Parts: sequence; C-alpha cells; structure tokens
Amino acid sequence: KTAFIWDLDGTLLDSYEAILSGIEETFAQFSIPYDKEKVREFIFKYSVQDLLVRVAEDRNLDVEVLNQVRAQSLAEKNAQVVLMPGAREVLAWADESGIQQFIYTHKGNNAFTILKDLGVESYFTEILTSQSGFVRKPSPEAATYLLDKYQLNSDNTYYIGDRTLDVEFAQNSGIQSINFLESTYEGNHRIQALADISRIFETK
Ligand SMILES: [Cl-]
Ligand SMILES: [Cl-]
Ligand SMILES: [Cl-]
Ligand SMILES: [Cl-]
Ligand SMILES: [Cl-]
Ligand SMILES: [Mg+2]
Repeated sequence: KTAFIWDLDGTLLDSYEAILSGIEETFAQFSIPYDKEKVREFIFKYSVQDLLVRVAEDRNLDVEVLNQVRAQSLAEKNAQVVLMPGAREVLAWADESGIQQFIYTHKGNNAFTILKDLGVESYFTEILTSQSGFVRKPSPEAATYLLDKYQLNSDNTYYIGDRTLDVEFAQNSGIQSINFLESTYEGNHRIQALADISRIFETK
C-alpha cells in the first residue's frame, strides 16, 4: 500500500545551529571573519555551497577544501541537531499505520549517525544519502530505484519535504508530494505542520 520518502533538513531535522556551528569552525580554520547573522541571511537567500563559493572566489580559497572541512566540522556538531516539531509523532504514526518509510537526503553518511543519535533510524527501510550515487534532487533516479526495488504504488508514494525542489523531485519521478509549500503540481498536498500528514489519510 503506502510509502513515505522523507527529506531531512527542515522536514524531520532541525540542523540550523549545527550547520552554523560547522560553518563557524570552517571559517576559523581559513581565517574568514564569521558574523552569524550575515551567514544566516546568506544561506537562507542562497545555499551553503553558494557561501563556500563566495568566500572561495572572494578570498582565493579552494572550494572543495572548504567543503571537506565543512562536512568534517558539521559531523562534529551532531549534538546540536534537534528533530523538527512533530517529527517523532508522525514517524511513530506512520510506522504504526504500516507505512513503509524511506529517506533521500543531500547530507552524507553522517545522516545515519544523526538519526541514530535521535533514536529514529530504525523507522527507515532504506536511507539514501549523497553517497548513494544518485543525482541530487530534483533528478528522479533515487525515487525510481525505490519504486522498482520495493514495488511501490506511485499513487500511494509521497515525497515529504519543505522546498520547491522536493515537490519537483516527486513530480519528476511520477509520485505524490507532501510539502509545506503550495505547488501547481496536482500530486502535491500542502501541510502547515507535520501533524497534518495523518489527516491526509482519513476522511475530511
Ligand atoms: Cl536534508
Ligand atoms: Cl551544510
Ligand atoms: Cl534508532
Ligand atoms: Cl549530483
Ligand atoms: Cl538531494
Ligand atoms: Mg529540506
């Protein structure tokens, strides 16, 4: 019957302070001045990779070295990662309901460590990270793999996320979407909170 494929950051995981701490440590190693608010505003308007790019271009540093120190430092801040509100409750609900649960994340293998630290790793049948080999969302290949392997029903398979690229991933792979954002995609179901998800699966 039903399958959820989950995003992590902003959906299940609140990695905000861990990411900022990771960036602060990385900036200290390269002698880059660190202002939390300016970093906060940049990564919200753009992305963490764009921030690395900006300082690499501006300060003549090697972006890949920046990114490897970033990944490394981020992995040291796992203690600062907190679940999003309602995340434990929806995971438990889905599990009890017999919904099969998966992850596709742009995070690396450290995603496994975090989920184990938070006590939620055992919910997932398979966890796909940036080490999986698949092209980043919204490229569909990761989802197609899960459909093919687990014999999932595209009408009852939902990618759950918080960004437009998460809706696109669902659309590109022919599956349904549950998302904080509105979309013109017919298979999107907009939520205001994680607690709304269970309400999708009962009469109105
Ligand atoms: Cl993520
Ligand atoms: Cl990051
Ligand atoms: Cl666990
Ligand atoms: Cl890629
Ligand atoms: Cl991705
Ligand atoms: Mg997200």
